Amino acid sequence: GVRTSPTGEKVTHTGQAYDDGDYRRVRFSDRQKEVNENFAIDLIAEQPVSEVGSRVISCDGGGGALGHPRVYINLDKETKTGTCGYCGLQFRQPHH
Amino acid sequence: LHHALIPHGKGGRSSVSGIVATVFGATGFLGRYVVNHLGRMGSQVIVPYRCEPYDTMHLRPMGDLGQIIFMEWNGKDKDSIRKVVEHSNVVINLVGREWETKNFDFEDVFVKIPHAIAQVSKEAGVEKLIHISHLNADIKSPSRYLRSKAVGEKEVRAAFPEATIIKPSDIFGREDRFLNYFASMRWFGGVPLISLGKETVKQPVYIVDVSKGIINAIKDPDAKGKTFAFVGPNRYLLFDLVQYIFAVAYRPFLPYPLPHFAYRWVGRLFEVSPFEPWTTRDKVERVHMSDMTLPHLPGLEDLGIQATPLELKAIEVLRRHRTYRWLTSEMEDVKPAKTVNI
Amino acid sequence: DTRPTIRPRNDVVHKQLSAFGQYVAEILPKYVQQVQVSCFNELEIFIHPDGVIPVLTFLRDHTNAQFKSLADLTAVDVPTRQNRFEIVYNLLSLRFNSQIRVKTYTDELTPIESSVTVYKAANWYEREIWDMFGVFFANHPDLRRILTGYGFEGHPFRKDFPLSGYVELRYDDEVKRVVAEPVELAQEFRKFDLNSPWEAFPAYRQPPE
Amino acid sequence: RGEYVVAKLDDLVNWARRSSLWPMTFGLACCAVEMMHMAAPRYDMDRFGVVFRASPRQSDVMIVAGTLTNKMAPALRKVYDQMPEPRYVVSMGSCANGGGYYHYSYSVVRGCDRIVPVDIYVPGCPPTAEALLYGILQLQRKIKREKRLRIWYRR
Amino acid sequence: PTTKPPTARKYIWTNHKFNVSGTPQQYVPYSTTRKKIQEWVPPSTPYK
Amino acid sequence: TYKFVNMREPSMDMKSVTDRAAQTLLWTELVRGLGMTLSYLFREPATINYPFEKGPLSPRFRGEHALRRYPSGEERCIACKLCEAVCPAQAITIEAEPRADGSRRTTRYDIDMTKCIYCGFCQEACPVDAIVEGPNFEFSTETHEELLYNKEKLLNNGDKWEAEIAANIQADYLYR
Amino acid sequence: FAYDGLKRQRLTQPMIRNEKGLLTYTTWEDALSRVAGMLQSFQGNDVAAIAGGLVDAEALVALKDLLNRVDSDSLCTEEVFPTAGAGTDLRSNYLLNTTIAGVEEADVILLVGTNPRFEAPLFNARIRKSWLHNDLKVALIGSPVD
Amino acid sequence: GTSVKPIFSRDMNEAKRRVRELYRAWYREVPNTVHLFQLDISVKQGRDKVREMFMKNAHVTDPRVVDLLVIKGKMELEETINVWKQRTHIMRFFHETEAPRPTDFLSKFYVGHDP
Ligand SMILES: NC(=O)C1=CN([C@@H]2O[C@H](COP(=O)(O)OP(=O)(O)OC[C@H]3O[C@@H](n4cnc5c(N)ncnc54)[C@H](OP(=O)(O)O)[C@@H]3O)[C@@H](O)[C@H]2O)C=CC1
Ligand code: SF4
Ligand code: SF4
Ligand code: SF4
Ligand SMILES: [Zn+2]
Repeated sequence: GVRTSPTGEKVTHTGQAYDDGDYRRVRFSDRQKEVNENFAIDLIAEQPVSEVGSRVISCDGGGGALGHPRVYINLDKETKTGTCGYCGLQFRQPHH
Repeated sequence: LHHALIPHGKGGRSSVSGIVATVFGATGFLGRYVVNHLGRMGSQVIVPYRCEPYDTMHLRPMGDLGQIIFMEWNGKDKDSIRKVVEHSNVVINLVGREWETKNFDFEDVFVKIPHAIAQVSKEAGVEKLIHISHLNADIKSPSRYLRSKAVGEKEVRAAFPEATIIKPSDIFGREDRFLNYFASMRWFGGVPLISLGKETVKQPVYIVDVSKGIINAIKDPDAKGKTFAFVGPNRYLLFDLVQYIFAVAYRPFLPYPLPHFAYRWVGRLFEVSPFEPWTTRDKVERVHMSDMTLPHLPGLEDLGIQATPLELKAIEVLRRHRTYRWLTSEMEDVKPAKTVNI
Repeated sequence: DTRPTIRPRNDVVHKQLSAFGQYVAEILPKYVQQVQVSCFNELEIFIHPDGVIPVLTFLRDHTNAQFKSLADLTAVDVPTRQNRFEIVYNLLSLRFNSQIRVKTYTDELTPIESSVTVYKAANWYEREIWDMFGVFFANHPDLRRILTGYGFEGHPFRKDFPLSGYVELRYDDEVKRVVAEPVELAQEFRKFDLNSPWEAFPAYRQPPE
Repeated sequence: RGEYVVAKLDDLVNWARRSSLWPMTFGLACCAVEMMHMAAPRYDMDRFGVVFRASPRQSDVMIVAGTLTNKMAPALRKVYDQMPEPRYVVSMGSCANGGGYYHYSYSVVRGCDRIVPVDIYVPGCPPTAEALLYGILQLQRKIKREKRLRIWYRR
Repeated sequence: PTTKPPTARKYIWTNHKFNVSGTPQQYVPYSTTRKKIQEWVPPSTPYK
Repeated sequence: TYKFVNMREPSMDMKSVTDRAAQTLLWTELVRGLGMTLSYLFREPATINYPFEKGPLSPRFRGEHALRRYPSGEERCIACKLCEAVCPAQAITIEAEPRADGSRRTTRYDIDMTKCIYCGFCQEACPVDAIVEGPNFEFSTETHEELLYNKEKLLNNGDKWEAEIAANIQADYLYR
Repeated sequence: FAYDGLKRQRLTQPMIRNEKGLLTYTTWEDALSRVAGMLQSFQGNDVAAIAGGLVDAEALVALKDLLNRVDSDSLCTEEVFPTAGAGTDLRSNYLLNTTIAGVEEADVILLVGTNPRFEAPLFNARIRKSWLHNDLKVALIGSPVD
Repeated sequence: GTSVKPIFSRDMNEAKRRVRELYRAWYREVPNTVHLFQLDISVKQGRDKVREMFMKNAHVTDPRVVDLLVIKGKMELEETINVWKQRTHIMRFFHETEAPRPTDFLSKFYVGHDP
């Protein structure tokens, strides 16, 4: 998804927002402020949470050679669900 | 001042000065140079344009990338001006046609659109305005040029109380339509100056002088509401320029007096051309009109610019009109015209 | 090679070049300060600034050397040395398919008499070493600028000269002519300090100083 | 009305101007040999209606192709000056576009547009021959969308 | 692709577009970061 | 070994000189040229019909850059900052920032097309194949500004050419 | 970790009071014009200065002479050193005459009215190191702080 | 240390002797270069400008250094008279396009935070 600034000015995922005057805005006049509609933060947050019953699970990210450097994230934290750094998708152990 | 408008850099091309110009009708003679001076320290101009972008192509290499934006704008439309002046620290007006047009008249180009841009600029929230008029702009002057300039002048002044006003005497430069206009008279035999042009005095102004005078006025905080007038260092009789610029062009000097009514007849005949007329009745009697000497109005010396002599920067422009037999002739051969002191 | 990763060495050329190093050494003990044959069978003749004609003329006409091919001559501006410049000729021998390197030290002011007489290939090979570095070459036909711009100021290859220089051009429409201004970049050079703090190959480590 | 008549007259001039331009490639660097490569029978500009023409008083579009140095700077501008109108310059390669690989060196002006009014910027290092051919196609499309006679009608 | 359809993704552009240069839906560069040095907010109401 | 290229032995018999005189008088070798080019004309041309057909390319082609994302859709980029460190023209500028989730990616990935030189080192540099550079080459423009690609522009282009580059690295990652 | 404080509520432009008496950003011109007239019209004890917590010695000297150029001597600072006795006269009175690098060899140290854990953490680190090795006897009077 | 090589001149006396006639050449050329290069500046400002760059380095005492600018300055008068340089190459000395740089302490302070 994507939100809109008071000047309309669809705010990108980073949070950029030209304020009211901000003479630099004139470059978007007669043109379009290129913004990617797909926002990474909420486009991965809704992804299903993996349920694997092990303490350590690899996180190659699908297609080991084609994916990302395989990590060995720990699965013992029950407060929150441990996720790969590169992948971002979340691993949780079912009742550990 | 806004956080994004704090000036920086050494006044170079990619330096930021915090001034946001919106020069109007810059696709002309003096609009060319001010933008060139505007891009010197990196002031993002907007330069709304109405002609083909190709004719506006030559303005790109006067500023860093993204510093010279181009916006399509129509004078008759109202929202067209507003769409380019919302985010401008200053607004500079230079719109003006030196001849009559079917779709635009002297009144339309000198009171209609300068008042309109001034009122939206004040409405938008601009901080300054530089509306240029003529030093010779008299409400009851015979020329339609000067009377139209005068009525618009009080119009913009009333619309914008703080609108600094520039009235240069006469502009001479590379394509001034003033020096080259006199040089172009060779193709039509002798010079058709009425009564030998012995009864007309002018004080021309260099482009670099006036164009600089704009942004010194911009950077000066005391220029709000002033009515600066720019004049050259020396005045000269009309017959005193003609032979001088002919001599500095080394063209055959052939003065030829003729009646003014026939001079008007020639001006009207040249107006019938559907394309750009070579001369019009307005400039016919504008040439023989003599500038004032009013000293009460502040000059370019007030801001801190010295008015360069006409004879000094003349070789750059009149060299083109010379033939092969004088293309390499220096200005030592010519001599400065007989200045009329004040 | 039992170790295909490492590059094989050749001692046959190595000590033969070492033998030739002493050969030239004994002939001119007034010029040859230093002779060195590196690991990769490269011979170096460190000479005195006065010797640009004799040793090169020696290396060019001798029966046992026959080095008539001027491969290149280059300077190595080393600030920490009292003689910042280091002019490095390179010679090639058709008869013995070998390469000879000779080095001479120099300050900014000390001149080198031109080697045009020895190698006439060197005519154009000083017009840029004078340009890039600023070492003037004495008694030379022409010392003109051929790499730097017409009337450019400085010697850019000097290690104290900035990457971006000082002058940047732009076509100024006020004067209808390209003109120079003090340089100001759109982005400055994001220099990187990539020298690891842990010592490299200890073979060439500097002695306790 | 007059608008329709002037529209046809503008198109008549438009069609030739977008089909009869004669480029002059100011051969500078490795970008230049690519333009000679799209002179090869593989691409053959001349099938579109453009010919490699020297004497830049005859050419309409001129192509900077490679790095541009201060030494090359003033002469290159003069080539643009007496180049007759209509005149368009196409930036070939990253070095001509924005200095490219030598953007930080002391001797090359960053970007060719600092000297001439670039019309089309063609990215590449080098731009593959047909990528420039694409840029030339874009030039004619831009040439198609002009209102020279139309603007004069409202002038 | 009629015989080897490309792998489907949620984010793949459903409608491919041509080059948009010279047209009102052009691309215009703009800094994507956020302003870091913020001014001291001037307080309001009193004096001395 | 070697061979000579111009050691010529013109035989001075009355026979041979007749050919030499025949060669000079009747422009035989010049006629050879005429018949040579005539055979070329009688052959087909090889001018490809652009844009109705374009040049033959390869899966390893280096073109316009485009940042991609995982099958889940989150950006592959993790701001390891390798690509700009090897970028031979310093066209890659980037600053990482904390993110709300904690998967702190970059707020800036700006590649200057007019400075970049399309070596492809960025692909080899990226450990997660985030920055690849696609097969497109039509990304010409008319203003210098639109070549200063930013994080949004790369992300949009990655979502555009995702159908193509995904198969390209699919058919080439074994080589890499 | 204090670089973030560098980026918070940063004074950026000449901040002067408006017609109401409220701070606004204006050019330099009015800012030093306001100070110039008020400093020249007044003369003597009626003009003075208050030093802060972190000020370079450059600015302290810069207006020490300026305050004297307007005939003022009350150049005051936040922290108070009793002027009774030598005070600012003798350097030793307000000086670590032993030097921080020279505290290791000391045997019995008497800390008076201070909590070096937070007053001078680095100095507390130095005495702790000498405490561990040199086996000195630390002694502080006042609140039983750690 | 003190003993050193005479690149072209032993003594500062002959250093000026190399400056003199080179100035004479760098004095004589002005009317012809201003003529064929087709400039707008007058001869006299060319003359006094020639003085200007003869001035800034009129403060060195090492004979090698001064006569190194002699050959250095020897290296443009022919670069000009054989029309090798350009109009943009000798207007460059006539620094014109930049606004006057600030001289007073107030002007530097107003412009920015840079000595
Ligand atoms: N000596 C002199 O000539 C002096 C002149 N002035 C005044 O300066 C002004 C500008 O002079 P200069 O720049 O030399 O003139 P030019 O004729 O060279 O340029 C005039 C500019 O005005 C624009 N313009 C005119 N009418 C319209 C319109 N109806 N809608 C939109 N744009 C319009 C033109 O657009 P486009 O390029 O598309 O035609 C052009 O950009 C004039 O008002 C003139 O009287 C002041 C002092 C002296
Ligand atoms: S852009 Fe690349 S290919 Fe073109 S001239 Fe520069 S370095 Fe060579
Ligand atoms: S190909 Fe990648 S690494 Fe190489 S210059 Fe371009 S952006 Fe930088
Ligand atoms: S694109 Fe790849 S190489 Fe570049 S910063 Fe992101 S993860 Fe690192
Ligand atoms: Zn993972």
